[PDB]
Amino acid sequence: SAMDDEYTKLLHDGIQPVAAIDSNFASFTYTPRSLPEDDTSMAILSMLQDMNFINNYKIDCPTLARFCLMVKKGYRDPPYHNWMHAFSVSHFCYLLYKNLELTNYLEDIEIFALFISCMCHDLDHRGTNNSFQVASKSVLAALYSSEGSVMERHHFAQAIAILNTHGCNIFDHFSRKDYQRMLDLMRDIILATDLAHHLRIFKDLQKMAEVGYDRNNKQHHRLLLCLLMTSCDLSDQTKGWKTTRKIAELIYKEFFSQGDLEKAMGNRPMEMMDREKAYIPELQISFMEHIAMPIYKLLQDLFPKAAELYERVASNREHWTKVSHKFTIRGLPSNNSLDFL
Ligand SMILES: Cc1cc([C@@H]2CN(C(=O)c3ccc(F)c(I)c3)CC(F)(F)C2)n2ncnc2n1
Ligand SMILES: [Mg+2]
Ligand SMILES: [Zn+2]
Repeated sequence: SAMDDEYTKLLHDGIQPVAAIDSNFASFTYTPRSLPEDDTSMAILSMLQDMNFINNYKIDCPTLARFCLMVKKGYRDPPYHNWMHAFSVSHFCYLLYKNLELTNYLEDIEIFALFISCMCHDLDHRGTNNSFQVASKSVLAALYSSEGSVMERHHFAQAIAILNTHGCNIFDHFSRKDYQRMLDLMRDIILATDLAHHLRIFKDLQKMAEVGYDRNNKQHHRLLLCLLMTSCDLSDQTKGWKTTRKIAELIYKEFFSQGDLEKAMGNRPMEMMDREKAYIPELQISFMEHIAMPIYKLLQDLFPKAAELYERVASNREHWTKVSHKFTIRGLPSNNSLDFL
């Protein structure tokens, strides 16, 4: 009944103009996690409208309203992999569209697929990684472990199950070829969110950047969609220091909860998931240096207007070194007690 009332307003009230969400809503400086969660579904509609996807693809408004609410309802509430993560990832896709001239690189249907994939790309996440699915013999590993990217295959399958819910197929008027194309793009883009996939294709991304993007090269389109998806997925790191500090807290809370479950199963967790061994500053610097910084450098190499994103990530990485000393206990604890020994 709650979704029904939310649906009724979303459909009949009208789509708010994107500028009424916030004055800097289309800026790389805007933090979409500042928007109250109760306003995010309308914000999704506003972005789809402002990108002209509703008109261009003649999307049925009742179907779109139901679809957006169903996607939102398809996320659980772990500390990090929740609807506010998917919303902020989608918002960054919108920022790329508004700031980087994607229509000079990608087909319209590819840009639309990227945005919809962003909304769906972590559907039904349980706060555990792919290794945990296999180690815990979960149902998801039973379905997908032979293929790899267990969680990402589940996210895609959940997106399809939403489309296959009566009243929710935003694409059901597409031609057969266009429908097939959209679902194939969603498959490739969602599976691209597995960081292991990113690391496998990284040298191909570098080679594409070095030689120059070729808009007539079908493999270049595919590689660019992967890089853009990853850039949206990691985009919290392109914001201010306070955003990245909070996101670190949410990440480690989720990771350490997984590690607690592994220890209760008799398995030694990954160091980054073991609250007794993980040293957060060192781990964030390693993640920033080896994963996040190279991604935004590739993006800057392909889009010179993305330079500010890379500089922000590098700045945040240097901030971690500046605060590292605070993880050492100087003097006595604030309670004046050594009881923790
Ligand atoms: C925006 C953002 C997203 C993520 C993670 C990265 N991921 C990892 O597997 C991972 C790999 C190597 C590492 F050294 C660490 I630490 C984590 C996957 C994910 F957990 F889904 C989200 N982190 N992690 C730290 N700061 C982040 N900021
Ligand atoms: Mg994911
Ligand atoms: Zn994600």
